Amino acid sequence: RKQVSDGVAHIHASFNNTIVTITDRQGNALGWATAGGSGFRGSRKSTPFAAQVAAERCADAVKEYGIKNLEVMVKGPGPGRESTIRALNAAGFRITNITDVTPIPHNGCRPPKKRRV
Amino acid sequence: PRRRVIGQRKILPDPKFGSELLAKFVNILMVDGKKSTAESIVYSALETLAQRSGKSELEAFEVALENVRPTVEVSTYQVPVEVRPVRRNALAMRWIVEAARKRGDKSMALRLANELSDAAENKGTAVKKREDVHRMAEANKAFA
Amino acid sequence: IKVRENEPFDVALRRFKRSCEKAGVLAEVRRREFYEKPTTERKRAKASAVK
RNA sequence: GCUUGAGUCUCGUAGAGGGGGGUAGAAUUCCAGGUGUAGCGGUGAAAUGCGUAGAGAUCUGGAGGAAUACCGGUGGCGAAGGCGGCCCCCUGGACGAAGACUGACGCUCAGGUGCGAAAGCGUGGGGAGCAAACAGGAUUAGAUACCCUGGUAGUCCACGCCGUAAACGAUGUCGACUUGGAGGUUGUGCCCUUGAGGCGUGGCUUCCGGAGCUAACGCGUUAAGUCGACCGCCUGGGGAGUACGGCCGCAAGGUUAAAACUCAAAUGAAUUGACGGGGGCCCGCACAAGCGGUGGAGCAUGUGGUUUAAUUCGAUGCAACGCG
Repeated sequence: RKQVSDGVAHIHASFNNTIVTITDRQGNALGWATAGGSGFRGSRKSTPFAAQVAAERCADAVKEYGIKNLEVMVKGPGPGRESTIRALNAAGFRITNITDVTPIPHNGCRPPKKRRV
Repeated sequence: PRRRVIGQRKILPDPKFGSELLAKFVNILMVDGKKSTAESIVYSALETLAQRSGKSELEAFEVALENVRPTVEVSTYQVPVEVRPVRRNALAMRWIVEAARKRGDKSMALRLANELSDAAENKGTAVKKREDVHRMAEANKAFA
Repeated sequence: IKVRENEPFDVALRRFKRSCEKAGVLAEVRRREFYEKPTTERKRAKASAVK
């Protein structure tokens, strides 16, 4: 179906969850997979293992497109992200670019207070 | 074990088959320092195991014990960790013997002969203990 | 940031991420505007950097 | 009168000094649209919350507000509060080089006047994020908290008020003298520059230390050393920086400022120890790895209690309870 043959893997690692979205070069999503949607709810959805099985599961569900090349775009910090791109070249993809696209303000908005734990 | 790294003591092999593996199996089975009784039970049970399966003695034992050896075992985290080989077959024998004590047959040689026979086609209780351990270490795979 | 595919490679192993953004810069902008704790955190950081 | 104090002029230097105006780029939120699909978010774990009315992720376009990553530095500037993108306009101070000029014009300062973070107040705007109050979810014995999800005043602008802070180098201002070392920053002169040069002379500043001082801790040419001038303030702890009165303030409150009564201490620095849900290193059947027990049953024996005429006395966390 529609046979795009090149895409972008936007991986959005945060501290609590990694969410991998495989799209095309136009930016239209072709299929996604989160670490929290792969079993292991909770303290286990923020691990490199959960991110890699999230990326394995996002490599599935884009078989209908015949993607061979993809760029990787990485957001946020997280226990994910590093393992995530590994799972992508464990799934036959030719990984072309690895950009880190974490949003950094140039002293913009005030961050929240928190955490007197 | 706080300080002292240790050696280990050498067990005498089995007086019928020369197997230190099976010698540790009669030590796992032994209660109250009665070794003669336990080796009688092991010779009877493995003798009917060799007669039933028709293979041989300690390769029927080695198959029936090969089906129950654990692969890996498990804030409070239950991490999976790879079992050492001596601990591997030590756990194998402890689960066979414990499950054989759980059974409801007549004699201990029949309970353990039927438990090793149920472990030869891996359908007994010790294999459910191994699958249980492997479900715990398989569910919690996310910690390494 | 960006690293182009090499002609004969298995792992890109980009270190672009490490030299700048991940470790410090995003973990710093998770928490409060002070003016006060940074003046003392930098004061004791430059007072610790001593022989 | 005089120039060694103070000041003026010439030429430059560095600077987040101030006020006004403009602009730029990242990011957050919102709105509209494309793809796409079952979760997202959150936590120690959860739930509230958002989501098949299509969220989150992702791309495009727009709006708006605030703050200005990197440079960034015990770096700089300012009397202090404080001041951080870039550009323009108006403007204050400092420092340096040589020379000229005035000629003690100086120092401090009670009352007085001005400036004075943040929160707060008034009027009018603005309102993206954050967030007192507030609401819900948790946690808990309770939880009017810490944690989570939302969230209003406020934070932002204009003008006025307030007038305070651990407004702190807890160190008033001005001047003079008194061994050193390593830096930072900003001027400048000289000398093969023949480096990542050399040698000097100023301004501000950081760390360590000598004499000296100090209760000690420490300060140590930027003094808490050695002196001089003027000011401010102190006189045991509490009551109390409170009440009354005055002045100020829209208010909140600010400032000035007692007494009765009560205690024989309150305090500073340092020492020894003990302790810590502080840190480092180390041990023991301490935990872990195992095996067998106890707690359940009947009996033995000891104890507490009860009973009794008496149920002899003693032992009572560990280290009393088949103990004397």
